[PDB]
Amino acid sequence: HYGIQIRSVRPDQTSQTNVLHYLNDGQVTFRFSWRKNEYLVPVVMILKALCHTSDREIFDGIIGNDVKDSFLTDRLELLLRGFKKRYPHLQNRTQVLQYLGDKFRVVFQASPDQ
Amino acid sequence: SVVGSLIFCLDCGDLLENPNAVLGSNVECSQCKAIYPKSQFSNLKVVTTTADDAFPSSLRAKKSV
Amino acid sequence: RPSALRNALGEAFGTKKAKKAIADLERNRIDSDKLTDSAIDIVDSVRTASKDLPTRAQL
Ligand SMILES: [Zn+2]
Repeated sequence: HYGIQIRSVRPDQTSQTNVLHYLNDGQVTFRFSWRKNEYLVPVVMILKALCHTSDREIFDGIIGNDVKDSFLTDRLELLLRGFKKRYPHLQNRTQVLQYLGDKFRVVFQASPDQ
Repeated sequence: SVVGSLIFCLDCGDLLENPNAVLGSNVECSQCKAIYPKSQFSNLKVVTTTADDAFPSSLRAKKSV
Repeated sequence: RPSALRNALGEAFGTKKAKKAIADLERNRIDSDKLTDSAIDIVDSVRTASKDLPTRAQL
């Protein structure tokens, strides 16, 4: 049931719903709507798609100085090991972005060119 | 260094192969090719507890003096 | 492009994934050549029950 709902707006007062579900597995799922349809994206795909980085930056960004709390530490350990075990072939931003452009080509309707 | 059961490279900080799943004397990185540590690391271990929420009892309410 | 839609599907949902997988079990080829000639024989049984169409040109 644990979910971060957020309503991301643009400067023309349009918006877009973005939902973050906690899983019982170790991943965090992402809902976003598009043209009376939604999708589910693992969040570390989005994280390494924004910027090339290391996992230590993710550790320093989420939990910070709260390193004795081994609960969230083991959650993040689940997240990183499950991400780089489920698809270890993705090791920069460009591979993941072209993976996204292949997975999301025939619905945004820019397919014959871009 | 190692933080709990989490360790990364001292230069690139990438996630590494499990030292309790390797066969060699070192740990090879998933992106670079470096050797850290020499496998004589302080062993992978954590200390975890409960949260004083998941265990309900009237005996717990007796501790609310 | 239907296979590209299925590639977006298999990552996309769990209800539309199941719905279009049922549709793919529904999609599969409903005619083979031995079945074609057997259905030709069944259309000969439709000749037996040929309630004839109106001539739609002079009547
Ligand atoms: Zn490294």
